[PDB]
Amino acid sequence: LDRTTQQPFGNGYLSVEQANLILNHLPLEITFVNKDDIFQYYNDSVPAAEMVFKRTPSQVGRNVELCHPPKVLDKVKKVFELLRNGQRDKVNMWFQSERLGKFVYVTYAAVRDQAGDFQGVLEYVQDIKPFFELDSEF
Amino acid sequence: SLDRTTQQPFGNGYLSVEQANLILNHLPLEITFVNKDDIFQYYNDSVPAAEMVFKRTPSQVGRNVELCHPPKVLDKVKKVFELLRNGQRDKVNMWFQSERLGKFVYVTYAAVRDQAGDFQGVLEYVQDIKPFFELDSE
Repeated sequence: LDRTTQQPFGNGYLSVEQANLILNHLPLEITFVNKDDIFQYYNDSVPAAEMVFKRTPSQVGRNVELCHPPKVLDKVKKVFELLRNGQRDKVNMWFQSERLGKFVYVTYAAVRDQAGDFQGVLEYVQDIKPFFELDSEF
Repeated sequence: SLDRTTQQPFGNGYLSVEQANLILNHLPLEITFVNKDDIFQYYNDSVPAAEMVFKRTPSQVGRNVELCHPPKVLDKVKKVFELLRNGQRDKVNMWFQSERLGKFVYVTYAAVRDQAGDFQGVLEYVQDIKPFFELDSE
């Protein structure tokens, strides 16, 4: 079976089954938009009810501009352009989500191959609030 | 069969193996995976070998975890693996200052389970959280 067969990944091996589990057990909302600006993928780690940014099956396969409110589309294009052109490797944003009780840290990162060429945009969203609560008497 | 560059389901959409591998390498985490047979299978390629918080080498891949740590580190690693496998906790976290690396390191060991709740191995991911301490002000 193709999904259970061990394949080279990073510095060792994983099957597709294991690589998928790994992506689904990281504490991040992960999305990937390919070099044609097509929204291809998001992981399955954070429960839907706790997602900062709504992603739905319907968005998969569509151009990225459908993942973001229209009023904000100019800012989305500027980010994708800067990553694509090599002006930036990452663009970051942070804000408090009152509804979720999360301190949101957003990264858009250019995905580049070893030759340094553009292969798409990886977005990952993390709750960093716990990192401000490490020192606890409880 | 399926080659490494053809799209296949991952998460809530699609990735090729090449793309899933690129994503794992672009995340801001040093990742290692040990399977349910205690074999250290995999670590990502996310920082140069000489700059890793927890050095791993290709020589260690395919080896039982008991060969991948000195005796004193290993006893603690074993107790962590037991807690995770028995479903007592889903995660174990540790953190410490690394003046060597200019990093404040946050370590997570996580149980990797499928949707049935069955044990698939242990996922370790290491992050530098020092950069987040600046965002206290905002």
